[PDB]
Amino acid sequence: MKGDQKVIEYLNRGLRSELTAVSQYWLHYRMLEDWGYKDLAKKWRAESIEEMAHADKFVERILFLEGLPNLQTLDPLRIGQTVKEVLESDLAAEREARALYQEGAAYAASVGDFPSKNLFEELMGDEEHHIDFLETQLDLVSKLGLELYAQHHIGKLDD
Amino acid sequence: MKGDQKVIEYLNRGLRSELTAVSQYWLHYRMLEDWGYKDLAKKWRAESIEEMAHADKFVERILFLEGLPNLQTLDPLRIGQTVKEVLESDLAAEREARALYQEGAAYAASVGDFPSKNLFEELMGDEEHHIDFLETQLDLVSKLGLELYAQHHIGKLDD
Amino acid sequence: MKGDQKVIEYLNRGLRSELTAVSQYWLHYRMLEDWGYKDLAKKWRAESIEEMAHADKFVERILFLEGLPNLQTLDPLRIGQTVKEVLESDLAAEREARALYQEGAAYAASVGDFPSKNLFEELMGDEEHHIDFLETQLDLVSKLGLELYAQHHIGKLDD
Amino acid sequence: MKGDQKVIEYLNRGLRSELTAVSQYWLHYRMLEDWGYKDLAKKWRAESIEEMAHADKFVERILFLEGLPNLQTLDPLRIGQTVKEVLESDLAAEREARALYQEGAAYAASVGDFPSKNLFEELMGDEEHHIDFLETQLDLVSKLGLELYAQHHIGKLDD
Amino acid sequence: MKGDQKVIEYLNRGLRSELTAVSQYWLHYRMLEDWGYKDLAKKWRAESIEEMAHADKFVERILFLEGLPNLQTLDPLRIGQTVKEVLESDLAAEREARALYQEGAAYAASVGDFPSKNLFEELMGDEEHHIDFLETQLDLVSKLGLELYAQHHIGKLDD
Amino acid sequence: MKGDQKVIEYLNRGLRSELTAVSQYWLHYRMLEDWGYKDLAKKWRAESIEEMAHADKFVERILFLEGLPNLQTLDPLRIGQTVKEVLESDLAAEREARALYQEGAAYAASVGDFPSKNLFEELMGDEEHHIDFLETQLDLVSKLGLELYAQHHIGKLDD
Amino acid sequence: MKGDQKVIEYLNRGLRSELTAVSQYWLHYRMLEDWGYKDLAKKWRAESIEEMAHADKFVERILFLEGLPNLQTLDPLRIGQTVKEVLESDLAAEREARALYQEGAAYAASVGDFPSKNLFEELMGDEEHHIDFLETQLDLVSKLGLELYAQHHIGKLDD
Amino acid sequence: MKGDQKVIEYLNRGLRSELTAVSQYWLHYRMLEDWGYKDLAKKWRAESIEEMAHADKFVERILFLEGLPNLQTLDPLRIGQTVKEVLESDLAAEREARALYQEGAAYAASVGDFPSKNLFEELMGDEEHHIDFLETQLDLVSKLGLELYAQHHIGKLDD
Amino acid sequence: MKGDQKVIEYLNRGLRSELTAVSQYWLHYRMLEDWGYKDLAKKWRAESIEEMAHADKFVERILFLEGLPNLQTLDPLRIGQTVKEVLESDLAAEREARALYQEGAAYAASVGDFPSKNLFEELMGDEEHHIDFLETQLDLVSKLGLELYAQHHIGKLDD
Amino acid sequence: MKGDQKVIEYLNRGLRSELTAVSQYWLHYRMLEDWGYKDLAKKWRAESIEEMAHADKFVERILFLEGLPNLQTLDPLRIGQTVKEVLESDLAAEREARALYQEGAAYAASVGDFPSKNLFEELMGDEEHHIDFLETQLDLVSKLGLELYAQHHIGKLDD
Amino acid sequence: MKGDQKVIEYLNRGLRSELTAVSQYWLHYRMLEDWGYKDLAKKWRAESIEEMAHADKFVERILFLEGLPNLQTLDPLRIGQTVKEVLESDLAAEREARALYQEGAAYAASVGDFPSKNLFEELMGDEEHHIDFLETQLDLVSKLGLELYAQHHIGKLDD
Ligand code: HEM
Ligand code: HEM
Ligand code: HEM
Ligand SMILES: [Fe+3]
Ligand SMILES: [Fe+3]
Ligand SMILES: [Fe+3]
Ligand SMILES: [Fe+3]
Ligand SMILES: [Fe+3]
Ligand SMILES: [Fe+3]
Ligand SMILES: [Fe+3]
Ligand SMILES: [Fe+3]
Ligand SMILES: [Fe+3]
Ligand SMILES: [Fe+3]
Ligand SMILES: [Fe+3]
Ligand SMILES: [Fe+3]
Ligand SMILES: [Fe+3]
Ligand SMILES: [Fe+3]
Ligand SMILES: [Fe+3]
Ligand SMILES: [Fe+3]
Ligand SMILES: [Fe+3]
Ligand SMILES: [Fe+3]
Ligand SMILES: [Fe+3]
Ligand SMILES: [Fe+3]
Ligand SMILES: [Fe+3]
Ligand SMILES: [Fe+3]
Repeated sequence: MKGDQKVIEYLNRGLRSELTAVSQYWLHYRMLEDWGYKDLAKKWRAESIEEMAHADKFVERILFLEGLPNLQTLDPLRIGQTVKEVLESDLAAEREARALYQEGAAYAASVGDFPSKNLFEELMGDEEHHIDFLETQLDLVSKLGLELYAQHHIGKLDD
Repeated sequence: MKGDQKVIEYLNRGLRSELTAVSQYWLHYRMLEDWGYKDLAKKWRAESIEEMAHADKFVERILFLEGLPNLQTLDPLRIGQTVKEVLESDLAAEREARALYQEGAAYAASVGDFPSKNLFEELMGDEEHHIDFLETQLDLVSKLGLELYAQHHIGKLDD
Repeated sequence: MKGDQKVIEYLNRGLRSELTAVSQYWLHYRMLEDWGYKDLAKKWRAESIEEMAHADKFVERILFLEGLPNLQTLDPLRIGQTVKEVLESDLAAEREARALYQEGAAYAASVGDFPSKNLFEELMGDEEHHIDFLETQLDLVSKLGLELYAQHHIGKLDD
Repeated sequence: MKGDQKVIEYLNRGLRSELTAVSQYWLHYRMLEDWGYKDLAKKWRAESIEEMAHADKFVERILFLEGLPNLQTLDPLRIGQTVKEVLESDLAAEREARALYQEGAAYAASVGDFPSKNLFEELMGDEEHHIDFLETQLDLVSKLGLELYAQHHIGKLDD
Repeated sequence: MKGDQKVIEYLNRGLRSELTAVSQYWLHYRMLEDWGYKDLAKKWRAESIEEMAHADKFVERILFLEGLPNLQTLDPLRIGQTVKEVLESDLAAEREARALYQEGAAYAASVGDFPSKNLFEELMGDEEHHIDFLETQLDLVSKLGLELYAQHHIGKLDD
Repeated sequence: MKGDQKVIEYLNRGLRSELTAVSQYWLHYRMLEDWGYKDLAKKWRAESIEEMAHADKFVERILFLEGLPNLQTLDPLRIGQTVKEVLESDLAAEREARALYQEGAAYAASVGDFPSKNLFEELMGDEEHHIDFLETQLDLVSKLGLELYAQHHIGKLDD
Repeated sequence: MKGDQKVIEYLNRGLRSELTAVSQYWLHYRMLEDWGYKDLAKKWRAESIEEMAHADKFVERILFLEGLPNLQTLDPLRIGQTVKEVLESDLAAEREARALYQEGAAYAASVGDFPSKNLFEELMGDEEHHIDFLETQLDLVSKLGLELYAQHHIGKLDD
Repeated sequence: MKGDQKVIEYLNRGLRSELTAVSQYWLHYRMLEDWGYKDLAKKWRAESIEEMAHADKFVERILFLEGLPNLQTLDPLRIGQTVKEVLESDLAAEREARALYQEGAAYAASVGDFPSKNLFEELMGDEEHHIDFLETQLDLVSKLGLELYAQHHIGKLDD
Repeated sequence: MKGDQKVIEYLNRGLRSELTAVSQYWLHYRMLEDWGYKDLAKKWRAESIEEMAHADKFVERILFLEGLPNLQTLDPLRIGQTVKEVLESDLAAEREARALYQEGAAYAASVGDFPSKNLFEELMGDEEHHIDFLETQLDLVSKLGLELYAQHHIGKLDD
Repeated sequence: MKGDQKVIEYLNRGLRSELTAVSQYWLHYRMLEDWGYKDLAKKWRAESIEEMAHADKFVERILFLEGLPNLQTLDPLRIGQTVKEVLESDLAAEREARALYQEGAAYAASVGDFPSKNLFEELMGDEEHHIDFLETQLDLVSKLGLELYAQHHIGKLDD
Repeated sequence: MKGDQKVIEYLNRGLRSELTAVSQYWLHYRMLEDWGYKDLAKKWRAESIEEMAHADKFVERILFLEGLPNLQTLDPLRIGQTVKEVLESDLAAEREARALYQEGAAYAASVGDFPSKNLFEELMGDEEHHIDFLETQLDLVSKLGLELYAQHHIGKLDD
C-alpha cells in the first residue's frame, strides 16, 4: 500500500536505531561475559534479542508501505570499557531511540497513519522500560558502588 | 453512557462497512469453493469470520454509547467472476474500510472519545493486514500469471 | 527518567481516584455480603481488586518519571445504604474517574508522553467497562424493580 | 448484632491503622523495586497484602456489630528515602499498630466482647512478627552496614 | 484432673444449650425440607451438625475435669411455623447461647482455667457467626419480603 | 406357579393404575416442557419412568402366578391445564394408587401370598414418596403463589 | 398426607427412644474414651451415629403424616460407671426400644399404615442387632472376666 | 435374646429344608456336569450356593434367639436320573420349602417376632424365584422336547 | 522488641520446665523400649518431641523480647523404675508445668503482653492433654492391674 | 548385659557432652535466626539435631549395659554474642567432645568392650567433621572479614 | 592370601558357633510354631537367617586367608521345652558367641589382621543386639509372668 514518504523515512531512521541497539547490546553481552559477569551478560543478550524483534517490525512495516528498508548503516556505537560505562553507553543510546520514536509517532499521527503511529508508540513504551532498567542499575552503582553492584551479578560457574 | 452523536454515526457507517465485508468475503469463499480452489476458499472463510468479529465490536460499542445499531443495509457488493476479480473486488472494499476507520479514529480523538478512537485504530490496523494479504496475492498473479497462482491453491480432495 | 511535572500531577490525581475506588468498592462488597447478596458481593470484590491493579500502575509510572506518589488521601467516599444507592454511588465515582483519565490522556499526548497517554487511555476504556456494568444493573432495577433484581443475586448459602 | 460503641471505635481506629500500613508498605514495595532491590520489593509487596487482609477483617467485624466502617482517611504516612529509612518508617508505624491493638484487646475484654478481643490479640501477634522482621533487618544494617545488607537482596534480573 | 465445680456447671449448662440447638436446628432442617425449601434445609442440616460438634466438645471437657456430663434435658425448644418464624426462633436461641458462653468464659478466666475459657470463647465466636447468618436472612426477608427470599432457596428437584 | 385368583385381580387393577400414572405423568412432562418449565418437565419425565418400572413389576408377577396381564385400558386420565391443576391431577391419582395398594397388600397377606404382599407394600411406600413430593409442591404454591413457584423451575435454555 | 393419630403417637414415642439412645451411647463413647478403652469408644460412637439416623427417620415420617415431632424430652438415661455397667445400661435401653417398635409395627399394620409398619419393623431388626452385640459383650465378660475383656479393646495410642 | 420356642422350631425346620436343598442342588450340579450339560451344571452350582447362604441365615438367627441349630439331618433327597427328573425333583423340593416359609412367617408374625417373620418372607420370595426358574425349564422341555432343551445348554468344551 | 522483664523470667522458667520434660520423656521412652513395651516407647518418644517444640517456642519468644534464653539447667528429674512409676513421674511433672503456665499467662495478661499470654495458654492446654493421657493410663492400671495394662502395649517384634 | 562400670561412666560423660552440644547449637540456631543469618541458622539447627541423635545413642548403650543414664546436667554453655563468637564457642565445645571420645574409645578397647569402643570412635569421627566445618567458617572470617562472611549467608526472605 | 594360622582357628571356632546358632534358632522357630506362638516363631526364623549370614561371612574369610573352613560339627545344642527355656537357651549360647568374638577380635588386632578384627567386632556388636533382645524378653516374662508374655505373641491364624 503506498505509504507517506516522510513516515517511511522515520521508519528507516528507527530501523537504523534498532540495528545499532542490537549490535551495541550484543557486543556488551559478550564483553560482560568475557569479564565474568555472567548474570549481567544473560540480561544483555536478552535485551539485544528484544531489539532484534523491534528491527524486524520496522523492516516489515517499511515493505508494507512500499518503501526500501535500509540496513546498511548503524548510528555510531558507544562501547563501554567498564561495567558502569556499558550501562551509561546503553542508556545514552536508548534515550536517543525513545526521542526518535516520540517524534515518529507524532508525525505519523499528523498524516493519519495510525498503525505506524501505534508501532512507534509501542516501541517508545518498550524503550522507556529499557531506560528504567538501565537507570535502576546506575542507581545501584551510585548507592552501593560499582564493585558491590557487579559482584552480585557474577552468576554461577559453568559445569 | 450517552455518546457523541457524530461518533455513533461513524460507528454505524463502520458497522455497514463490516457487514458488507462479511457477505462479500463469504460469497467469494463459496465461489472459490465452487470453482475448486479449496485453499483459497479456506482463507476467505476465515477472513469473513474475522470481519464478523469486527461487526460485533461495532454493535457492542454503539449500544454502550446508547445509539441504535443499524444492520439493515450494506454498501454495494463487488462480486468477482475470476480469481483475479475476487482479489481486486475485496482489495477495493478493504481500502474503503481502512479510509473510513482513519477518519472515524481522527474524529473520535477530536471529541475525547479515546475508547472509540482505539477501536477504529485497531480495526484500521487489521484492515491494513487484510490489504497486505490481498496486495500480495495480486503481486503473485502479476509475477506468475493467474493460472500458476491459482493452481497452487487448489488444495486436497475431500475424503 | 525525569517526567513532565503536570503529567505527574495527573498521574497522582488518578492514583487518588483509584485508591478511592478500591476502598469504595471494597466497603460496598462487604456491605453487600453483610446484607446477604453474595453474588453481588463477589462481583464487587473482583471490581475492587481490578482498581487495586490500576492504583499500582499509577504508582509505578509516577516513580519511573521521578515523581513522588501520594497515597495519603482519597476523594470523598459515597457509601450507599441500599443496593440501588450502592450502584448509584459507584456509577458517580466511575464517571468522575473516566473524565479525569480523558483529560490526563489528552494532556500527556499534548507533551509527547505517549506511554503515559496510553496508560490513561487504557484505564479510561476499563472504567467505561465498569460504567457499562453499573448502568446495566441500574437498567435492570428500573425494568424489574430493586427487589426482583437483588433477589436474583442472593447466591448460594455457605457449607 | 449491635456492638459496644467504644469497641466499634477501636475497630475503626484499627481499620485506619491497617489502611495506612497497606499503602505505606505498597509504596515502599514500589520504591524498593524502582531502586533495584527486587528481593526486598517482593517481601514488602507480600507484607502489604498481609495488611490488606487485616483491613478486611476489621471492615467485616464493624459491619457485623452494626457500625459504619470508615475508610476515608489514613494516619500520616512515613515515606523513607533510603532503604534504612524505609525500614525505620515501617517499624515506627508497626509499633503504633501493635500498641493500638493491645489497647483494643484490653477494652474489648473489659466489656465481654471476646471475639473482638481475639481479633485484636491475633492482629497484635501478627504485628509483633512484622516488628521482629523489621528489627532484624535493622540489626543486619547495624552489623554489616547498609550497602552489604541491601546488595544481598538485589535479586535476579527479569528475563 | 479435678476441675473447678462452678466451671463444670457452666460447661453442663453449655452442653444443654448445644443439645437444644442440635435438635431445634435438625427439626427446622426437616420442616424446611417438608415445606420444599431444599437449599434452606441443606444449610440447617449443616448448622445442626456444627452444634453436634460443640456438644461433643463440652462432654469431652466435663469428663476431663472429672464432672458428670448431663444430657438428660434441653432448654425449651422454639419451633417456627413459617420460614420467618424458624429464622426468629433460631436467632433467639443462639443469642442466649452466646450470652452463656460470654459468662462461662469470664468465669473460667477468673479462676485461671484458661483451656475452658478458650473453649467458651471459641464457641462464642462460632455462635456470633451463626447469629450473623440468621440476622442476614431476616434482613433479606425485611428488604425483599418473605416470599421472594424463600423462593430463591427452593433448590433443585431430586432425580 | 398357580396364584390366588383374587390376588391376580388386585395385581391387574394395580397394573391398570400404573399404566394410567405412566401416561398421565408423561403427558404432563410434555405439557410442562411445552409451557417452558423445563425443570418441572425433567422431574415429571423421571416420575413417569419410575411408574413404568412399577407397571413392569406387576406384569412380571401376574405371569409368574399364571394370570393374564391386562394392559388394554387405563383409569380415566386427569389432564391439568395450569401448573397447579397438573399438581392436583397427579396428587388425586396417586392417592387412589396408594389406597389400592394398601388394600392389595392386606388381601394378599390374608391368603399367605407374602411376596405379592411385599410388592404392594413396596409400591405403597413409593407412592407415598410421590404423594409427599406433590403435596410439597402444592404447599409452595399456597405459600408463594403459583407464579413465584413456577418461575423458579423454568430451568436453563437449550444450547 | 394426614396420618393416623395413634401411629403418629407411636412414631413420637420412638423418636424419644432414639434421642435417648443417641445421647446415652454418645456419653458412654466419651466415658469409654476417657477411661482409655479406645476400641470400645470407637464402636460406641458408631452405634450413637446409627441411632441418629433412626431419630431422623422418625422425624421425617412424622412430618410427612402432618404430625408435630417432639424432640424436647428423653427417656431417663442409664449411665454406667464401669465397662460392665455401660454394657448393661445400653442393653436395658435397647430391649425397651425393640419392644416399643414391636408394638408400633403391630399397631400400624392394624390400621393399614404399611410404610410406617415397615419403618418400625426395620428399626426393630436393627435394634435386635444392637442387642446381639451387647449380649455378646456381656457373654465375654461372663466367660473371661471384665478385665480380660476390656484389656483387649484398649486399642492403639494416638500419634 | 431368648426367642419364642415354636419360632425356633420353625427356623430349625427351615434349616433342615435348606441343608436338603444345598445337597440336592450340589449333587444335581455334579450329575449335570457328569452328563455333559455344562451350562445347566453352572446354574445348579450357583443355586446350591444361594441355598448355602439361606442355611447360614437360619443358623445365625437360631443362635441369636438362644436356640440350638440342628444340622444333623436332611429331608429325603430326590435324585433325578434324567435332566427332566432333576428339574422335577428340585421343583418338588422347592414347593415344600416355600410352603414351610409361608407357615413360619405367619407364625412368627402372630407372636410379634417381626425380624424372624421378615427372614421367612425374604426366603419365601427367593424360593418363588427358584420355582419360577424351574417351572420355566420344564415349560421349555414341554414345548421343545427334552433333547432340544438340553442340547442348548451343553456349553463350551474345557481348554 | 524490649519485653517485660518479669514476662521474660516466666518464659525462661517455662523453657527450663520444657527442657526437663524433653529429657524425662526421652529417658522414659528409652527405658520403656529397654523393658520391651515398644508401643508405650513409641508414644513417649512422640511426647518428648512435642515438648522439644514447646522448648523451641520459648527460646524464640525470649529472643524476640531481647532476653537471654537459659538452657543450662533442668528441674530435678523424676525417673521411674516400673511402668507405673514412669506414669506417676511424668504426671507430677506435667502438673507442675501446667501450673507454671497458668501463672505465666495471668502475669503476661496483667501487663498487656497478649502474644506471650497466648503462648502460655496454648501450652497450658497442650499440657492438660498430656495430663489427660497420663491420668487415663493410670486409670487403666488401677482397673486392670499393671501387668494387663503393660502387656497390651508390648507391640510387635522388629523384623 | 552388665557393662564395665568405668565404660558406663565414660558413656554418661559423653551423654552430658552431647546434651550440652544440643542446647548450645539450638540456642545459637535461634540467635542466628534472630540476627537474620537464615542460612547459618538452618545449618546450626541441622547440627543440633545431629547431636540429638548422638545423645540418644548414648542413652541406648548405657541402658543396654544396665547403667543409669543421667540427663540432669550439662557442661557449662558458651553463648556467643557475635557470629564469630558463636563459631568460636561451638569449636571449643566440639574439641572437648572429640577428646572425651578419644579417651572413652581407648578405655573401652582396653576392657574388650568393642561395641562401646566403636560407638566412641564413630562419634569422634563425626565430631571431627563438625570441627572441620567450624574451622572452615573461622578461616573464611579470617580471610574475608566477618561482615563479608556473614552477609553471604543471610539467605532468602520468608514468603 | 596366606593368613595367620591362629586367626584362621578363631574364624573356624566362630563358624562352628554360628552353625550352632543357626540350627538352635531354627529348631526353636519351628518349636514355637508348633506350640502356636506364631509371632515369636517369625522372629526366631529371622534371627536364624541373620546367623546364616554370619556363618557365610566366616566361610568367605577363612577361604580368602587360605584356610579350610570346617562345617562338620556344632557346639552342643541347648533345646528349650518351654518358651522361657527357649529364651534362656538362646541367651546362654549368644553370651558364649559374644565372648568368642571379643577374644578373636583382640587376637586378630594383636597380629595386624585388621579386616578380620573388624569382622569379629561387627559380629560381636550384632550378637550384643541379639543378647539385648533375649534379655528384654526374659525381663517381660519376669515382670508379667510367662503366660501373659507368650499370649501376646500368639499372632494371627492362617487363612
Ligand atoms: C494501596 C491500596 C492498594 C493497592 C495498591 C492494592 C493492591 C493489590 C494487588 C495488586 C492485589 C492482587 C495481589 C496479587 O494477586 O498478587 C491485591 C490483593 C488484595 N487486596 Fe489490595 N491493594 C490495595 C488496597 C486494598 C484494600 C484497601 C483492601 C481491603 C480493605 C485490599 C484487599 C485485598 C485482598 C483481600 C487481596 C487478595 C485478594 C485475594 O487473594 O483473593 N486491598 N491488592
Ligand atoms: C437430634 C438429635 C440428633 C440427630 C437427628 C443427629 C443426626 C445426625 C446425622 C444424621 C449425622 C450424620 C451426618 C452425615 O453423615 O451427613 C450426625 C453426625 C454427627 N452427630 Fe448427630 N444427631 C443428633 C444428636 C447428636 C448428639 C447429641 C451428638 C453429640 C453430643 C451428635 C454428634 C454427631 C457428630 C460428632 C457427628 C458427625 C460424626 C462424624 O462426622 O464422624 N449428634 N448426626
Ligand atoms: C534429650 C535431649 C534431646 C534428645 C535425646 C532429642 C532427640 C531428638 C531426635 C532423635 C529427633 C529427630 C526425631 C525424628 O526425626 O524422629 C529430634 C527432633 C527435634 N528436636 Fe530434639 N532432642 C533433645 C533435645 C532437644 C532440645 C533441647 C530442643 C530444642 C530446644 C529440640 C528440638 C527438636 C526439634 C524441633 C525436633 C524436630 C525437628 C524437625 O522435625 O525438623 N530437641 N530430637
Ligand atoms: Fe528497540
Ligand atoms: Fe531498547
Ligand atoms: Fe473488518
Ligand atoms: Fe478486512
Ligand atoms: Fe480504576
Ligand atoms: Fe472502575
Ligand atoms: Fe496489620
Ligand atoms: Fe504489620
Ligand atoms: Fe453451638
Ligand atoms: Fe450456633
Ligand atoms: Fe407407581
Ligand atoms: Fe407414583
Ligand atoms: Fe435405634
Ligand atoms: Fe440401637
Ligand atoms: Fe433356600
Ligand atoms: Fe431354593
Ligand atoms: Fe510442654
Ligand atoms: Fe507435656
Ligand atoms: Fe555429638
Ligand atoms: Fe558435634
Ligand atoms: Fe551370629
Ligand atoms: Fe546371634
